Amino acid sequence: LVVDNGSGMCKAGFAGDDAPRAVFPSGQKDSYVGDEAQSKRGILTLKYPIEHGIVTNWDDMEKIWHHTFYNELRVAPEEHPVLLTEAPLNPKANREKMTQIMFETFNTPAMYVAIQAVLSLYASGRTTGIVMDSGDGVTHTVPIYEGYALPHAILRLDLAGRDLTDYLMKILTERGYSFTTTAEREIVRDIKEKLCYVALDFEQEMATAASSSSLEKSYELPDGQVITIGNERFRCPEALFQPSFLGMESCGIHETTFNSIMKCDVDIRKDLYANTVLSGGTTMYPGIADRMQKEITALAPSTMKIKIIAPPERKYSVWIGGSILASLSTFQQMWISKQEYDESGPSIVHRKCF
Amino acid sequence: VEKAKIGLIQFCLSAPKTDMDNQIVVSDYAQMDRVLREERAYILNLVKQIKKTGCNVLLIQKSILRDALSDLALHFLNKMKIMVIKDIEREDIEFICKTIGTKPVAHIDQFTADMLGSAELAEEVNLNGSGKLLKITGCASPGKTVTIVVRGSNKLVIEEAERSIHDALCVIRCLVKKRA
Amino acid sequence: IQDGKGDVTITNDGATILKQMQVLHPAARMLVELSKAQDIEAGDGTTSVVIIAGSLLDSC
Amino acid sequence: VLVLSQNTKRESGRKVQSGNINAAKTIADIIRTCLGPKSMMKMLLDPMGGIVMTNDGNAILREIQVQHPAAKSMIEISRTQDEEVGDGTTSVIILAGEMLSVAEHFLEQQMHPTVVISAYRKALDDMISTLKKISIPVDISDSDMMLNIINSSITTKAISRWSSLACNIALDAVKMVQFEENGRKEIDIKKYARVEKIPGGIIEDSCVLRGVMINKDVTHPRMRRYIKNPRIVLLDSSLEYKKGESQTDIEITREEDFTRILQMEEEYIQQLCEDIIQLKPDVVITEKGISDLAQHYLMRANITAIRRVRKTDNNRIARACGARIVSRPEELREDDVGTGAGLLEIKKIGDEYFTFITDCKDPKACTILLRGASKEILSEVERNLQDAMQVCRNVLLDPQLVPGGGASEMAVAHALTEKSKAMTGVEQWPYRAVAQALEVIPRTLIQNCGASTIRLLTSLRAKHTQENCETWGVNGETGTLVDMKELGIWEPLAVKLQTYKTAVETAVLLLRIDDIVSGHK
Amino acid sequence: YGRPFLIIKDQDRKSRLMGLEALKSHIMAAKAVANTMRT
Amino acid sequence: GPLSVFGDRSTGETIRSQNVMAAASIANIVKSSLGPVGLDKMLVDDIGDVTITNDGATILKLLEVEHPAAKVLCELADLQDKEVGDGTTSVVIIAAELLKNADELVKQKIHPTSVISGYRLACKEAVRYINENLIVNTDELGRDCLINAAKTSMSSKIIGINGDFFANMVVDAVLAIKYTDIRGQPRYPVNSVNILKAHGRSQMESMLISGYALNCVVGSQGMPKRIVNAKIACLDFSLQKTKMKLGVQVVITDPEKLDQIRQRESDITKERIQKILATGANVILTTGGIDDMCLKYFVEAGAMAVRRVLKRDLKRIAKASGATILSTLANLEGEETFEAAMLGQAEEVVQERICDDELILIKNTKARTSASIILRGANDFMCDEMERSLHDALCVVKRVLESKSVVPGGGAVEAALSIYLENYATSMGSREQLAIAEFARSLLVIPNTLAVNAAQDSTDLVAKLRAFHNEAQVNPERKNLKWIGLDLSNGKPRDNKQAGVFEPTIVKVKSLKFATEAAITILRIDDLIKLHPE
Repeated sequence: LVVDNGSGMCKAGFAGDDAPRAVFPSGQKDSYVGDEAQSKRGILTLKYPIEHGIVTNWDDMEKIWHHTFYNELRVAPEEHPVLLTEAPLNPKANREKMTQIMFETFNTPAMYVAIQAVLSLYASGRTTGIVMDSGDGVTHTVPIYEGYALPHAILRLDLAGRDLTDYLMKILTERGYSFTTTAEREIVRDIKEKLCYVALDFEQEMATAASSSSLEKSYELPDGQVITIGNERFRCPEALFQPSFLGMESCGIHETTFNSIMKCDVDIRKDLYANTVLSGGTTMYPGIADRMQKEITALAPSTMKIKIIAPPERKYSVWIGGSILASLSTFQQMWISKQEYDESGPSIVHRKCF
Repeated sequence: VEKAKIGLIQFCLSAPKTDMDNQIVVSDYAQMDRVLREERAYILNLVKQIKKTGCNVLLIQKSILRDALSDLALHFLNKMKIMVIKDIEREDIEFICKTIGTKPVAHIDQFTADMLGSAELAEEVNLNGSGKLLKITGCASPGKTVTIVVRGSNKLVIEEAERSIHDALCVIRCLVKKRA
Repeated sequence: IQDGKGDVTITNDGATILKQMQVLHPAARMLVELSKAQDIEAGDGTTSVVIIAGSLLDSC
Repeated sequence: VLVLSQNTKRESGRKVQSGNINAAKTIADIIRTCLGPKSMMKMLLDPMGGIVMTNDGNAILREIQVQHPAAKSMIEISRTQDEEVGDGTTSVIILAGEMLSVAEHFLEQQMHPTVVISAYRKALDDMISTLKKISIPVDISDSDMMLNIINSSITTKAISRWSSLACNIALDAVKMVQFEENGRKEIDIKKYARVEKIPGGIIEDSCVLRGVMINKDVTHPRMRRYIKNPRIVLLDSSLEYKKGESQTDIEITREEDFTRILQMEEEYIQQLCEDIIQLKPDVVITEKGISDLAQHYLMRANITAIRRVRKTDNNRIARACGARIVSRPEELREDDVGTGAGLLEIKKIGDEYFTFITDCKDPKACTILLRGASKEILSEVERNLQDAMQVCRNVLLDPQLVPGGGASEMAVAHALTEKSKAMTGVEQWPYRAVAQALEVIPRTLIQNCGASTIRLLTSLRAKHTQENCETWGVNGETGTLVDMKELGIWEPLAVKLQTYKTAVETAVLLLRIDDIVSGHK
Repeated sequence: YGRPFLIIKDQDRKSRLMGLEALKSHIMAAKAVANTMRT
Repeated sequence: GPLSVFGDRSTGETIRSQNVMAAASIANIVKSSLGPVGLDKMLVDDIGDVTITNDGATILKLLEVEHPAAKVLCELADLQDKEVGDGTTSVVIIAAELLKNADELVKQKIHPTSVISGYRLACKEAVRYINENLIVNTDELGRDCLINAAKTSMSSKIIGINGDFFANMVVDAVLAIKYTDIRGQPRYPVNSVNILKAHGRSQMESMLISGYALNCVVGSQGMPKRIVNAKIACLDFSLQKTKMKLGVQVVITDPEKLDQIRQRESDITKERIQKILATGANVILTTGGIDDMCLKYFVEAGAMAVRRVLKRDLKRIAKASGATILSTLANLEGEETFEAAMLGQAEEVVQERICDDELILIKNTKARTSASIILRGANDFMCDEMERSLHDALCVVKRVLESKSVVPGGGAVEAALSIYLENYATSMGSREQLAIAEFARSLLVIPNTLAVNAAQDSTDLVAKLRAFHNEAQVNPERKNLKWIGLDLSNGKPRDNKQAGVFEPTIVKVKSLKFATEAAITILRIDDLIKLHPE
């Protein structure tokens, strides 16, 4: 079972597969008998119970899980160890609650799950390096050393690409034709996914887009118009970096990353200095990498060096990490199985020791 | 439907909701009961207003952000044998109003029975498994716009015929422009 | 006229034909705009006007 | 100069048809020895990456992935036959392949598929007509003949040595899941006859329990483990304050609601458990969560609580204990408190505790105790059990029997050979052909041994002519001409009639292939 | 054709022009060379 | 100078021939798939989906065609299926050979305008002659001409051997949903007879149901599976845990109401359930989900309740049993009540098992009858083959019954029209007379394709049929010869009535109209510019 409840999707294949066989959209056999038609359409009706990186409902998840691999994946999990994903951060309460339902309705032999950041780091082929988890709705910092995520080192910041688009449309009223409707929100996001790059900085980009006006790109779109002088494009990333644009004046994300690295011992930061890979969710355009590189280089001592890593595609990265860990051939040493579930319940999960 | 008194409506039909933000707070079961009953009452009150206006066929424009149609409206109209057509374009209002005579109203109070466009026959046609349309015929109001249909074994033949007919209309527009 | 996209157009009206060629030479673009103007004015068989223009150019 | 996509590959002619027949062969050769009481075991590697040892057709083929999709087509028909009647899958496959071989001997001489298909239709018509003309009944009123049929079925299987044993282990399990509702529709649901397998133990330890056996345990030390007449109730509600589906965030303004809210939740649990305490229970099981307040309450009243159970197990227990599952503890009725279990049993079969619901009245859903030495062994025994229950069910819905081992099939070959000459027409040659193809059935049985097939074949062929001695087959362990009236081999007519129809029809349909294309969406 | 083939070796490596427009091509050069020497 | 086209222009007959080439390449590829002796073509999808198909449209639809005119012929075949549904293969062949004749003719240097006008006028004259000079009666038949039409449908199909049972089955199924549209003529709800299938035991093991069988099963074994008398309650309202409104939030400072609100979440549902269960409800059909609360209540009542019920099938069954569509219990005003005057009428409903699985089955919707067929086959692909075959047959028979007109076939119409039009075509005596002659000739392909698919001596039989029709026409003294066609059962010139081979006239008319339309469309195409791709 390489099922992985992603940000909004669940993808079911096997560890050895190159990809999951089925998707989770939240009439193949539906004209022969119709037995699974009702079950799958009912499961389809149920919604995604995960928001902002924390579980919010529990009955529906098991409701969906039952069907999703009892009617198309055709697998008995009693004869299988289990490997799912989870929301980026939760206290032990959700973990030990999910263990109860999993065992009491499936009684599967063993289990192990990990934070999505670890899966992404494995997919990129790293066991080290902090990744900027710029997820939807909210972003987080997860410095990974050797694979395990530090419970004392996770920082959470409320920035979102939705917020960037909203702030753009908060300064698109100053552009004349504002944009607020569903179609207008969609076209703002479309233009953002077309061009909101970073060259170096706000004022110097605006000068070269207004004094010489050589950064203009005419929008010949059925849903768009030539209303950008090169300002609004670059006006999306700026609030991504400088908080006071949005009106919530606080420290920069770079500050949060720098502190989350400095609080640890300097030596291990070297390894964190090594890769320092990134992740999407709110960032898709270049100019991010070198800009944040130099921006944190201002915060980084000249005696030490820093690296920036960003793969172009990270869509099944958690799935790749899961598939790799399923074949790591040492993760079974950390399986939590019936031998401990029926012995101690959820207490060992709580780490009664230390 | 034949000899129907056709009605066109352009304003919102959905549950009572202000243009500006709000939330109706319920503090016990009784308030919930009253909310349900009064929602039903308001909806049926509106539908009874339109029915009392002597309407026969309803027409609803297109909208976003709290649109203008409800299932309960369809149930009521079926209980009173009324057609409806939803989600129609904005600038086409002139065509429809001039053709049929029914005129747009954004409020029930200005909705009046005299403002019904009366067409002899409103029938739905089949294209032999290729969709169902609605042709409005025998309108009593003077329309100054006409429409014509084209069919063919493919899309390119009908494209060429459309361009040819358009250029013929241009021929005649120049002919009446000046006569030589 | 088969476009680079996944379409195709059987055509006889001159303005249309002139339009589908996405050429880069200015003279043909001038002819295209002339045909557009004629269709706006008159509308039919702009196949002729291009021939007349080219013939006058050859004569001159 | 091209016209279509370059990925097009179209081929046609007799060559591809012959390739299809050779594919039929290359399937038929894989299974040619697992037939009859004398069999030679076969092992397969599971496509998922596991191991499997079987000796029946589809179970072998269902775990086989192929190319040249005609092989997939025969895999499809194999699965259809298996889930259809549940026996003789190897028989159907080998018949189809060999009789396609025979038909190829007829196609190659300029002959058309259409006349062959007409001959096929007439042939199957005559087959079924004479089979009904030869099918004899049997009274379903004893252990003797039923166990004899079980013996004759699983003699081709590995558990033949424990046949009679298995017989009983089958028979009981059938009579105590058999249920009938609303004055009609007697039902034998194998799903309610849930199969369970336990590590260790001897082969003879296998038995069906007159009750329900489940893989659970009690949920508190205090709750006792011994009850002779269990007052069991079937709970379908989670034990916690209900959340429902409404929105949230009541507004707290004072200091006298917070602990008040906690207390009112506690009292809601109090009432919900009290309505259960009222009806004087013994044990309760639920499909959902349990609250510590509730377990404390039931502890005060000495009631037994059980955490989540599978829905299939839930339905089986509902059939067993005669209780009706309820999700409304606050709407509880005296109507459906479980009664009919012989003993509450909390033992440890192995090192994992199980609950054994022994019953005292006629149940409708069992759990089968199974003991062995490996998961492979128990899986093979499982497959044997499904064969047993399916054939027993078929006999339950068929009072007629036809001998196996190759007797009646030779007999019908002879009968249709005689019937062929009556008419006049070249179509008799393809028609009679299938009967010749039919003569494959005993060959493997002899070929499983290595005896002089020619004399046995000729002797049986002759014997089925005089005085219609149409009851003689081959004693597979001896490989010797015998009469089925004494050896004791009989199979349900459903399996072999299904074999007839399926093989003849797949022969009909595999002939229509002449043109093939590949490379498209 | 139903299937592609080639009658000419390297048939797609050699070009073929014909018709009166083909004459045009020669006549094209007929300007430049003459226009080369007219001076 | 060089054309600014920047693309690739081919001139002359080349592209013409290329269209021909296109019209060649696909045509014979599908040639082997129509007529009583058309053999199956196997198609393997790139994902390993091997398929059985014999009707032309299904054959072509999954081919990937990049040549334009070939695409045009592709949607031509698709439309030939979507309106007519028969001659599924013939039309592309007819058009292909028509293009062959036309392009050869223009290669002999004739003005395209003359031949195009010839195409139009010949289409018109051919349809006319079909209308007048082959009128026969179908009132001499009925309940048996439908059988023969089904036989002609299955001719190339997989069940052409067992038509005796199946044709009677399908004709009775047609009679079971026979409706009236304008109150004077019949009407048929196409795609309202669900044909649900199963990998059964054999073609002979499929059964027709005088009632209705869903793709649905009983929700739980707790409910009774055979209700004695059926008063049906159809619903569209979702029976899940009731949610009041998406725009309401609770604010409670008095906690006493709080718990009671938890009660409400059930009560409403529960309350309607009692109302639902007050009328002696037998079966409950809802599209919305059914949860443990309703499950327990219905078990306590013994009334069937099924969730995730579809919509169009629900409308069909409600109409069939006389039931009514319900989305709420509200009456002409705010009164939400359930009425016992509209409950669906049926004998009984059972969760019958067919092969190894169960399903809901309705028995004898009262005051009328209904049609649905359970297709049981040796596997899935051939059962889908019957699915398509019976759909096509129902299309043919509905065309027949809508316009009670039919003529015999097997080349009978082909040879008769060829003889007429060849012995005709003296009305112009001009450059178009040769056109009409080539029309009379070009219909020779249908007997040619049938003979090649049957290995018959084409020339002898075509000469015999042509001579009989010619002597009938030019000498109407023995006009009986006009009632003769070709049958491939034994290669015989026979009165195509004993075999029953009969096809609606509108079918030939419509196919001819689109064929000539596409032919003209292409014959007024002369040059192509291949613009540079993006």
